Amino acid sequence: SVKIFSMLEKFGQFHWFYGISIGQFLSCFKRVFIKTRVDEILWLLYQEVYCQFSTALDKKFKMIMAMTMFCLYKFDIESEQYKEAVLTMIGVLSESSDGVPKLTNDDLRYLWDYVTTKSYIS
Repeated sequence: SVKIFSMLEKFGQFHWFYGISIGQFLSCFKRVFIKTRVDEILWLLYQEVYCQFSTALDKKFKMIMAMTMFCLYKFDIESEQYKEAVLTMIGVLSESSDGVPKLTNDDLRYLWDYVTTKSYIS
Protein backbone atom coordinates (compact mmCIF):
# COMPACT_ATOMS: atom_id res chain seq x y z
CA SER A 1 0.00 0.00 0.00
CA VAL A 2 2.77 2.47 0.80
CA LYS A 3 4.53 1.62 -2.49
CA ILE A 4 1.31 2.28 -4.42
CA PHE A 5 0.81 5.54 -2.53
CA SER A 6 4.37 6.65 -3.35
CA MET A 7 3.65 5.83 -7.01
CA LEU A 8 0.47 7.91 -6.94
CA GLU A 9 2.28 10.78 -5.22
CA LYS A 10 4.84 10.74 -8.04
CA PHE A 11 1.98 10.85 -10.56
CA GLY A 12 0.57 13.85 -8.71
CA GLN A 13 4.05 15.37 -8.74
CA PHE A 14 4.21 15.20 -12.54
CA HIS A 15 0.84 16.88 -13.23
CA TRP A 16 -1.47 18.95 -11.06
CA PHE A 17 -4.55 16.92 -12.00
CA TYR A 18 -3.06 13.51 -11.14
CA GLY A 19 -2.80 14.30 -7.43
CA ILE A 20 -3.69 11.74 -4.78
CA SER A 21 -5.22 12.07 -1.32
CA ILE A 22 -4.89 9.63 1.56
CA GLY A 23 -8.65 9.72 2.17
CA GLN A 24 -9.35 8.52 -1.37
CA PHE A 25 -6.87 5.65 -0.98
CA LEU A 26 -8.42 4.55 2.32
CA SER A 27 -11.89 4.79 0.77
CA CYS A 28 -10.68 2.50 -2.03
CA PHE A 29 -9.23 0.11 0.56
CA LYS A 30 -12.60 0.10 2.33
CA ARG A 31 -14.30 -0.64 -1.00
CA VAL A 32 -11.90 -3.59 -1.38
CA PHE A 33 -13.63 -5.36 1.52
CA ILE A 34 -17.04 -3.84 0.70
CA LYS A 35 -17.10 -5.51 -2.73
CA THR A 36 -3.75 -18.51 0.66
CA ARG A 37 -5.79 -15.49 1.77
CA VAL A 38 -3.39 -12.55 2.26
CA ASP A 39 -2.45 -12.82 -1.40
CA GLU A 40 -6.17 -12.58 -2.19
CA ILE A 41 -6.48 -9.32 -0.23
CA LEU A 42 -3.36 -8.12 -2.07
CA TRP A 43 -4.82 -9.04 -5.47
CA LEU A 44 -8.14 -7.38 -4.66
CA LEU A 45 -6.21 -4.30 -3.51
CA TYR A 46 -4.33 -4.07 -6.81
CA GLN A 47 -7.47 -4.62 -8.90
CA GLU A 48 -9.57 -2.08 -6.99
CA VAL A 49 -6.86 0.58 -6.82
CA TYR A 50 -6.21 0.24 -10.56
CA CYS A 51 -9.90 0.38 -11.46
CA GLN A 52 -10.31 3.38 -9.14
CA PHE A 53 -7.27 5.53 -10.01
CA SER A 54 -6.93 4.64 -13.68
CA THR A 55 -9.83 6.86 -14.75
CA ALA A 56 -8.03 9.93 -13.36
CA LEU A 57 -5.14 9.51 -15.84
CA ASP A 58 -4.81 9.82 -19.60
CA LYS A 59 -3.77 7.08 -22.05
CA LYS A 60 -0.01 7.24 -21.48
CA PHE A 61 -0.32 7.28 -17.71
CA LYS A 62 -2.90 4.47 -17.86
CA MET A 63 -0.28 2.35 -19.64
CA ILE A 64 2.46 3.48 -17.23
CA MET A 65 0.34 2.64 -14.17
CA ALA A 66 -0.76 -0.76 -15.49
CA MET A 67 2.78 -1.77 -16.49
CA THR A 68 4.42 -0.70 -13.24
CA MET A 69 1.71 -2.26 -11.04
CA PHE A 70 1.97 -5.56 -12.90
CA CYS A 71 5.73 -5.24 -12.40
CA LEU A 72 5.28 -4.63 -8.66
CA TYR A 73 2.99 -7.65 -8.23
CA LYS A 74 5.04 -10.08 -10.33
CA PHE A 75 8.34 -8.91 -8.80
CA ASP A 76 7.23 -9.21 -5.18
CA ILE A 77 5.38 -12.51 -5.70
CA GLU A 78 7.44 -14.51 -8.18
CA SER A 79 11.09 -15.46 -8.66
CA GLU A 80 14.26 -13.58 -9.69
CA GLN A 81 14.49 -14.90 -13.27
CA TYR A 82 11.00 -13.52 -13.94
CA LYS A 83 12.09 -10.14 -12.57
CA GLU A 84 15.26 -10.06 -14.68
CA ALA A 85 13.36 -11.05 -17.83
CA VAL A 86 10.71 -8.37 -17.28
CA LEU A 87 13.36 -5.68 -16.70
CA THR A 88 15.26 -6.70 -19.86
CA MET A 89 12.08 -6.68 -21.96
CA ILE A 90 10.96 -3.31 -20.57
CA GLY A 91 14.46 -2.07 -21.38
CA VAL A 92 14.30 -3.24 -24.98
CA LEU A 93 10.93 -1.50 -25.19
CA SER A 94 12.65 1.60 -23.78
CA GLU A 95 15.67 1.14 -26.11
CA SER A 96 18.02 1.67 -23.16
CA SER A 97 19.14 -1.96 -22.71
CA ASP A 98 19.18 -4.45 -25.59
CA GLY A 99 19.15 -8.19 -24.94
CA VAL A 100 17.01 -11.31 -25.35
CA PRO A 101 15.38 -12.75 -22.21
CA LYS A 102 16.12 -16.14 -20.69
CA LEU A 103 13.40 -18.73 -21.22
CA THR A 104 12.02 -20.22 -18.01
CA ASN A 105 6.42 -19.36 -18.11
CA ASP A 106 3.95 -18.89 -20.98
CA ASP A 107 2.84 -15.24 -20.85
CA LEU A 108 6.43 -14.09 -21.39
CA ARG A 109 6.45 -16.11 -24.61
CA TYR A 110 3.39 -14.17 -25.77
CA LEU A 111 5.01 -10.86 -24.79
CA TRP A 112 8.21 -11.89 -26.60
CA ASP A 113 6.18 -12.72 -29.71
CA TYR A 114 4.43 -9.34 -29.44
CA VAL A 115 7.67 -7.39 -29.18
CA THR A 116 9.72 -9.39 -31.73
CA THR A 117 7.02 -8.84 -34.37
CA LYS A 118 7.24 -5.08 -33.62
CA SER A 119 3.71 -5.01 -32.15
CA TYR A 120 4.55 -2.36 -29.58
CA ILE A 121 0.96 -1.30 -28.79
CA SER A 122 -0.08 -4.93 -28.28
